[PDB]
Amino acid sequence: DELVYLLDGPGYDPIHS
Amino acid sequence: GSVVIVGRIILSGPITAYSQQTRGLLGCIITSLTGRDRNQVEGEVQVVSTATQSFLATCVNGVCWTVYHGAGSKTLAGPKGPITQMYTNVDQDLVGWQAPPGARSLTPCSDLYLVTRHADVIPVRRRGDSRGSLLSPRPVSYLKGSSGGPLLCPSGHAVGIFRAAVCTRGVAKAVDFVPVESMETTMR
Ligand SMILES: [Cl-]
Ligand SMILES: [Cl-]
Repeated sequence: DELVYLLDGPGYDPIHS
Repeated sequence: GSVVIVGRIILSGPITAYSQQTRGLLGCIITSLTGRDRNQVEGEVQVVSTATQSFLATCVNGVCWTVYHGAGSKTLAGPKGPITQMYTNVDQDLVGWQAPPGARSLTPCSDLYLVTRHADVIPVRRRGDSRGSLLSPRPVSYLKGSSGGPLLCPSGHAVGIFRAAVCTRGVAKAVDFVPVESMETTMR
């Protein structure tokens, strides 16, 4: 198993590539 | 830089929620540097961001609570300038600021409901003090950005704030949270 933290990139809707 | 409110989740029979954006990327960066946030606040759950990361904050008894691994020691941008953390409990992964005026506080509380960043309400089964299992497993990507989100009881009272997911092969099975009790232990 794996213990994951759930932060996203900055801003309301974070940008991904 | 400060933590900045960039949106909110407004909660409702059964528990419903919807999200509303309030700030854009640039205003987020600038407000982070000034600590001055003049926007009206609403709802029980704030979408928050620094310049590098975003996550959730939950208002419970006039305190806006979130995860230490998201907020660290930072101020919250406010109408009179940056707001110092009222509580900073590193071992519990918990911090709190005095709730901004317009925020709607939840009150403290075994089928629970997790409110995610996208304002979905998902059923959780409490499995001890600080762990719950997902009754319907979902990809962990579905929970991205939800740290600091609320776990609710069926009447919509607060049971804790969401901290981490336990995962197997990209599928979230269990949630790890900070109990509302630990907020009370912290508060004294
Ligand atoms: Cl700063
Ligand atoms: Cl803005």
